[PDB]
Amino acid sequence: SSDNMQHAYWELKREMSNLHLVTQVQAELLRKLKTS
Amino acid sequence: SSNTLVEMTLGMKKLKEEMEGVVKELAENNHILERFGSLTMDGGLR
Repeated sequence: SSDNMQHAYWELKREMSNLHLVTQVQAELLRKLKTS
Repeated sequence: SSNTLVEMTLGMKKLKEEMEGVVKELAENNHILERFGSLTMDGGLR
């Protein structure tokens, strides 16, 4: 119904948070790599 | 607009699944970097 659209929307926003996080982990990782 | 709305719901479902796939691949890239990566003045594409 209208409810299932709200649920799909919520899950989509939820996944965006996971995308922000893995990107921030990658940023941190680049900062922490060995250099030479 | 129930025909356009059903496709919006399914569209949002598909986007979520695609995003999941990207997150998984970015995490795999991160794992490679965590184990083997370095930054060097003369690293890069050689």
